[PDB]
Amino acid sequence: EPEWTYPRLSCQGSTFQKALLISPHRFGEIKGNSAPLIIREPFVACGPKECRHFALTHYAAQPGGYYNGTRKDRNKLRHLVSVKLGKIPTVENSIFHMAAWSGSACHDGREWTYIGVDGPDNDALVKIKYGEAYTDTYHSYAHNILRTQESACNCIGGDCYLMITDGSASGISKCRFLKIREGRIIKEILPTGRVEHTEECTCGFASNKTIECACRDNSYTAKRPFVKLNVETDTAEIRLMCTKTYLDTPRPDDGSIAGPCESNGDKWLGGIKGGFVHQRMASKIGRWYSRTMSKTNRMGMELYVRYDGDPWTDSDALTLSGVMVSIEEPGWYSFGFEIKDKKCDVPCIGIEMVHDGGKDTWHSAATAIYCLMGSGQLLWDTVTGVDMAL
Amino acid sequence: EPEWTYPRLSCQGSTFQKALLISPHRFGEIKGNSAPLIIREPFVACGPKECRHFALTHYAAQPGGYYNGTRKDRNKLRHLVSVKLGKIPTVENSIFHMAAWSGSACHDGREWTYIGVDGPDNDALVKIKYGEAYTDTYHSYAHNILRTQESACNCIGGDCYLMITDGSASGISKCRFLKIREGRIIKEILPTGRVEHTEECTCGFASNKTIECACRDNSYTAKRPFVKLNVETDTAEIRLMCTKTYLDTPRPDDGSIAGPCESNGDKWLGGIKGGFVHQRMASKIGRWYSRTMSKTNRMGMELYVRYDGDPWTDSDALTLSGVMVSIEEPGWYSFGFEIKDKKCDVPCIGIEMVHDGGKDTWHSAATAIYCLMGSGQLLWDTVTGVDMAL
Amino acid sequence: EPEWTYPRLSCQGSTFQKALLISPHRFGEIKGNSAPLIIREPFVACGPKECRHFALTHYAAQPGGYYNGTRKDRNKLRHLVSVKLGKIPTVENSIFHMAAWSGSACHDGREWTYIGVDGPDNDALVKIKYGEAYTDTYHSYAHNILRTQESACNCIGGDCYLMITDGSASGISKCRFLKIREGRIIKEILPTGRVEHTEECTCGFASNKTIECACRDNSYTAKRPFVKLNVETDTAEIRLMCTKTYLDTPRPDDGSIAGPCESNGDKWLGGIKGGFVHQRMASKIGRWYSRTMSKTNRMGMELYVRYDGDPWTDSDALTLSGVMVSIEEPGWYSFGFEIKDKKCDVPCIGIEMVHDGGKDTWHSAATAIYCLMGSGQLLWDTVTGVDMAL
Amino acid sequence: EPEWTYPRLSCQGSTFQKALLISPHRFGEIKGNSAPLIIREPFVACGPKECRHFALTHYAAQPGGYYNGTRKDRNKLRHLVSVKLGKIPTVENSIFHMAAWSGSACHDGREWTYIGVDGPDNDALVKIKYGEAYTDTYHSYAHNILRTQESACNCIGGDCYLMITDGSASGISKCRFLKIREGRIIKEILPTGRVEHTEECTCGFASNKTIECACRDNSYTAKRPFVKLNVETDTAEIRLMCTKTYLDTPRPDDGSIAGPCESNGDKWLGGIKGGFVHQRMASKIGRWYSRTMSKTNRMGMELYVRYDGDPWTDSDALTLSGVMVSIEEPGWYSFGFEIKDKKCDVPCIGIEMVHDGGKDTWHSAATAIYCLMGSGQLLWDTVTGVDMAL
Ligand SMILES: CC(=O)N[C@H]1[C@H]([C@H](O)[C@H](O)CO)O[C@H](P(=O)(O)O)C[C@@H]1O
Ligand SMILES: CC(=O)N[C@H]1[C@H]([C@H](O)[C@H](O)CO)O[C@H](P(=O)(O)O)C[C@@H]1O
Ligand SMILES: CC(=O)N[C@H]1[C@H]([C@H](O)[C@H](O)CO)O[C@H](P(=O)(O)O)C[C@@H]1O
Ligand SMILES: CC(=O)N[C@H]1[C@H]([C@H](O)[C@H](O)CO)O[C@H](P(=O)(O)O)C[C@@H]1O
Ligand SMILES: *[C@@H]1O[C@H](CO)[C@@H](O)[C@H](O)[C@H]1NC(C)=O
Ligand SMILES: *[C@@H]1O[C@H](CO)[C@@H](O)[C@H](O)[C@H]1NC(C)=O
Ligand SMILES: *[C@@H]1O[C@H](CO)[C@@H](O)[C@H](O)[C@H]1NC(C)=O
Ligand SMILES: *[C@@H]1O[C@H](CO)[C@@H](O)[C@H](O)[C@H]1NC(C)=O
Ligand SMILES: [Ca+2]
Ligand SMILES: [Ca+2]
Ligand SMILES: [Ca+2]
Ligand SMILES: [Ca+2]
Ligand SMILES: [Ca+2]
Repeated sequence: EPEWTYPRLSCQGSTFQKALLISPHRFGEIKGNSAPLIIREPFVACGPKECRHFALTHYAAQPGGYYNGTRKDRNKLRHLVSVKLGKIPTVENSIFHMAAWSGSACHDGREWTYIGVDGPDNDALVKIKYGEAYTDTYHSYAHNILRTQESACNCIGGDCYLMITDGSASGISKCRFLKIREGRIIKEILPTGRVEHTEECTCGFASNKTIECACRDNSYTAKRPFVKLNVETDTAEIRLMCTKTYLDTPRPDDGSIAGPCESNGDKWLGGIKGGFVHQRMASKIGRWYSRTMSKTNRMGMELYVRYDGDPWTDSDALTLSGVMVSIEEPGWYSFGFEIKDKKCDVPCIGIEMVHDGGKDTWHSAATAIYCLMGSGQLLWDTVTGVDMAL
Repeated sequence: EPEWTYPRLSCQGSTFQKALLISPHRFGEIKGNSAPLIIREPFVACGPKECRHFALTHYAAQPGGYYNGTRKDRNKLRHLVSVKLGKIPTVENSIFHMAAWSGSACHDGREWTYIGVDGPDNDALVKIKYGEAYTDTYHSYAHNILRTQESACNCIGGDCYLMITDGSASGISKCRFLKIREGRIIKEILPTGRVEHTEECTCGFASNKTIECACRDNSYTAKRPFVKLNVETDTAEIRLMCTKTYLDTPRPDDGSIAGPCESNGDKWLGGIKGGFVHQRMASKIGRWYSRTMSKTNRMGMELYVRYDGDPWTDSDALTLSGVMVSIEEPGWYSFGFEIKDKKCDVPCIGIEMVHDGGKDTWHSAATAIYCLMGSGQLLWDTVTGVDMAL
Repeated sequence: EPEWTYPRLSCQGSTFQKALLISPHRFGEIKGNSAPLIIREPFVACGPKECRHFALTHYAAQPGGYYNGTRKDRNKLRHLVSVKLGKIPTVENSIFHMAAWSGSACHDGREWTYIGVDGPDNDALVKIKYGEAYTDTYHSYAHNILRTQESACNCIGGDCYLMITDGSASGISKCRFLKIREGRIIKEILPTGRVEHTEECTCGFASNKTIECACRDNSYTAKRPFVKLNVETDTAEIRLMCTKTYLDTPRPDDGSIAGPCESNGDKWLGGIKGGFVHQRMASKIGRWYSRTMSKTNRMGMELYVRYDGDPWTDSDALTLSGVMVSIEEPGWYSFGFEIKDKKCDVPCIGIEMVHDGGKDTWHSAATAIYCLMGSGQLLWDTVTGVDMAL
Repeated sequence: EPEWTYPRLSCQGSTFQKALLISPHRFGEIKGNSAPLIIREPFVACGPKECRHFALTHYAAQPGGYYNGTRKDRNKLRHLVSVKLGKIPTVENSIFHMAAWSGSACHDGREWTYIGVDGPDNDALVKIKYGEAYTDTYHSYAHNILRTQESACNCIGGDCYLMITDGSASGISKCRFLKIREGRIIKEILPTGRVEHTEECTCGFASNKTIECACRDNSYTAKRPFVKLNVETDTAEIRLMCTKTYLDTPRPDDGSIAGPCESNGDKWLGGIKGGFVHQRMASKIGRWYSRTMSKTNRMGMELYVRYDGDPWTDSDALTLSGVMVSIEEPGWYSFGFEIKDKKCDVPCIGIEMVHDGGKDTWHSAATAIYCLMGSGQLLWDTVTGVDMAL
């Protein structure tokens, strides 16, 4: 049998560089002959010998006739789909995994675990598939839109950790973590700390004993909730990030939130899922983050890094590393993932570039990928090249 | 060599939940650039490492110009086709197995067995393919439209059991079972009991010694014929189901048929293939069924369960478990199948949702899948999302 | 390494039955969204674990704009292409093997051998590819359109035999056979007997020591040239078939050619490649043939069988076995091939059904397949279902 | 683990012959239903069991709406893509490897190495991918459009050699060679000799100790720079080819450049990447080259051969071997590659046939392949068959 997967030391590098752009709508012209799927919330998850590009589709293509409702978030048509990283997600190239309006996926070194949530809002359901089999489900506990990550889950030794949350977008949404093995929930983990609102966590391995996540708090602050989950004891604690470099959107000027680390500041109602990925060295730990260039709008995307320290307590500003997407371009959700190289892991940040043209036309997205490679400074940005009027 | 397949104990679960929807016609708009095939009578059959989604196509696509005749059942163009479960059955994604206007398929743990019937009505022919080779055939015995299951066949130890029938849709159609091994018929089985009319059986393993099937009687009753085939002796007996919860369509009010179990009641001419799948426990046996919400029309689909007892004699009503498809939606054929998980089998029910718009336009279908997963109550229904006018 | 392939005994059966229809032009409507390739001269060749459907394309699709010249036979655009048997040969599904306006292919149990002829008419060239590598070539010897089989080549123990010919369509075209091993010509074989005109041979194994072929004589007779190639000595002899059942098209009434077996009769200028496949039994040898229903036109196709005897000397009429294609349908080239089953070989006959609508529109073909299966009589015919005006 | 790859002796042959034509735009008609990608700079690279056809796409298809800018060379949309040799490079068939406006790729016998350059002109970046992982990068040293080969890199024992260059198209562009192993740069090689301008080298193994390349000098001569890289010492020297048969375009009459081998002659500003491939014999060494038929324009393509001698010093004219593409047809870039046969290597020359119709329409290319096969003389030329107005 294939051995289980474990996080390794990251590959040598000191900078991220532009790697790949998946812009399916460059082939959606009325005049063309292609069938790109209408998606949102894309992410990437890799196994030992291949990366898959997942997304939640509206079960419709461009060109097409089912544009009405593609801006709506939850419905009975949404499905979690995927293609091998590098292929254009078309009607024919995609595989439909399950019905879901919220998802996640990960590989334990032996098989794929697909997570998808659906069901009525007041009683949603987390469904789990292992390979080709439907294995387990989890019920809503706050009866207000149970939902999950929108990024990869994290496995170690055959145990995969996943964040789920339930609650009001504008109130309390206390999250929990699920310990899954071979498609079945073996443990339920209730976190400690600042818990009032945690959603859309982007998690990763900081080491073999700790999983860290940068999340979204949709109602109380522009500071991102940060999770430390001890895999050894299966205990999690959450505290807000202390950096002057607020990573949520919308947000106020940097360092404008006065008070100790724990101070929420103004509500700044709303948020965005943020990119976060680890760079593990024998001695150091690099934490890479991404945020929109606009404090108010989903445009642009900047890279930031920060070595060592403690996110829960360091107030210091993060170090700008580069502009991945300019303000003229869409900068929506971002996520982190790692590519498995021969003897080391490669950290990457993916970016969702949504083509928004209103409620009267289609609504979909491109996915730009940036990975740690070589040294130097980040050289080039990403554009989608799509004219929504074609 | 790979070992043969045997039924195992079902996976832990106490409820079915919405799993997947294959709606190819969401990409058939005149405006689109896709080629979904025109099909009917879909089913699913799984091997140890993959499920295939089979159907009988009219060898035509939407958009297209061969809509005339797609409502006709038998012709010289129909073919048995398949895609891996999860892929949209398009012109290019499908594999054409053989010419057939009635089919079945199953995997013995080593190879695929494709069954397809064609030939003139008065002298049809059951043809058998094993992998890439045409291996055997079976002739018509009643000379009135020989036909088969329209669902998976069942294998154990390399022996696959298949139901075939021959006879008048409005009269006697006595069925037989064929014992096949490696593509060749090794035995012919003539059942005992109530035999006047049995067709379109949905069979499954109740254990390693018994195969049970819920069938359709098209001319004498709204009660479904139920088969018990002893794999050990190769003997089969048939008796009608005694439940007050009549599973055929059309049908009369529940429990309206007076008399002992054997009473047919009024003719209620016509029928529908029904879903039926087993849930095997160490001590118990769960029997899951599906039927249309309308007593008269092919709309809606309800799930029902019943633990233990004897179908041939228990008059008790089945226990409603959920609405998989509302009355506003099409509820046509349904079938059962099982997904092979690492150490247990997963029972599922598939539903054919036909887009019927008359004899002047195309006629095709979506396939909704529900599988046993987790506990609780069934949460959400399925809709096709197709506007036949696009 | 995989062992080499050898002919085995055929599988049990006493009749051919309709198996499969590949009609790509059912998806070529102006209104559709497909891309079937424009082809002619299709054939099938099988390895141990898969059959491939080959053809010579005009490097154009329907719908499209390169219909002018698709009725022309040789040009610089033609290519030998293939798909796995069962897939529709589309622009994307096909693999382009090499430039050729005449082809052949076969598998030795380890790898594929692709044969393709191209080059100017007065100095054509047989090119040989083994797997992904171009291995050998053969020059024109009569400088008048060197060409090959248009059906599978035959391998035994790693040695593959192929018929090539050169000469005037209306005069002498003496054929030769090439002994190839691992992509390179190891021997050249010059046949004895009646050699004035042999082309488009359909060859097969009658046993482990003899390869027999039914060929076409385009200028001197309506009787088909018949080859007996002794694999042991690498010697070939050719004599005309003596049957009253003339297998070429055009042809005169049956048994109308007076004189001994060797008499050519009237010229009946022209011909057609004919189907021919062996049924090997421990004691007997069945020879199956196919010919058009019309003596003058390429419409319809009949099956015939003949057990034992000697084709070179038996004048007896062949035994009609069935109508595979009615006179209302196109009956062009036919070929034979064998499917490898677990422990026996399955003989099949393929039929080219060309959609001819003149020099002003596209010109392409469907492929119908009939294989030996079960017993009884041949039940059903094949139709293409294509309306050339769509 | 699979053993590393090493150059072997070439397969027996004495001539090149027409092998294959990949003309994706034969399926790009407004009327068609296909999606060929818009590309330029195609090349081929083979592993032990498969060849891949690479190219730099403009991330647009025909028919489509993104033709403006497809004649521009560098931008943020270009990507290195590939298909298995033989498949039409369509939107769905292609795999997108990375963002790059200049590329190269090669296989070491265990894995694929993808090279792609992008970034701003004054600070471009060579990025390296090994399999699915981004492994290394290389910075610009002359800050004037760092770029690479546009043909396969060359591996031996797990070490792959690649040419990169930097500098003014109209001035000095001193090249360097990178020694890469498993995706990471292990050595940097600075060549000796005539170094003022070397770009777009077409390299190959002349033996296990020497890699030779025919390159382009865009500003000082119509004579091609020729590299001899000793793999044993990792030292490279460059000198101009001495042949009277000038291989660049534009160029003056043959032998019109007076003076010793080293004389540049007139500037003849501009160039073209040229085909070059080795034919290794136990005693001899054949060097095959290709050049446009027109001295001034990119039309036509001729083959030339030359056995033994020393390119740096032999003034003798090369021996014309054939016309692969006539003057009526486009003859743009050409490259060499080798197919791995069972026990020998097969040398081939690929040709880029660009469909140029101005800056107001699409700009893309066909790829014709010629390989060493059999003996005799080169028989047939290649045409694209594309009408740019459809
Ligand atoms: C399960 C779900 O509905 N997720 C949706 C979330 C959700 O509103 C917030 O997490 C608050 O709970 O909103 C985002 P957006 O509009 O901010 O892009 C789109 C998601 O599809
Ligand atoms: C072989 C065949 O013809 N099967 C057809 C059956 C058949 O009429 C009944 O089983 C009675 O024999 O009807 C159904 P339906 O119209 O009820 O959906 C469609 C099937 O294609
Ligand atoms: C190599 C070649 O040209 N083959 C062609 C042959 C050829 O004329 C005859 O064999 C006489 O040599 O004709 C047939 P058809 O028109 O009879 O269908 C079409 C083939 O493409
Ligand atoms: C990296 C790059 O820009 N390469 C381009 C080169 C380049 O100008 C010359 O090598 C001079 O440096 O030109 C060619 P062309 O127009 O001659 O076909 C097209 C290439 O895309
Ligand atoms: C995690 O543990 C495994 C051994 O159990 C080891 O091979 C791997 O390198 C460890 N990861 C880190 C970051 O040390
Ligand atoms: C059927 O028999 C096999 C052993 O022959 C066993 O492994 C399997 O679990 C049995 N099935 C059931 C339901 O007991
Ligand atoms: C041909 O020879 C091989 C052994 O060399 C044998 O297995 C095969 O059955 C033979 N074929 C026939 C028709 O006897
Ligand atoms: C290169 O070296 C390997 C052994 O290291 C050998 O097998 C191969 O044939 C050599 N190549 C040539 C051209 O001699
Ligand atoms: Ca917020
Ligand atoms: Ca396709
Ligand atoms: Ca009934
Ligand atoms: Ca003739
Ligand atoms: Ca020059």
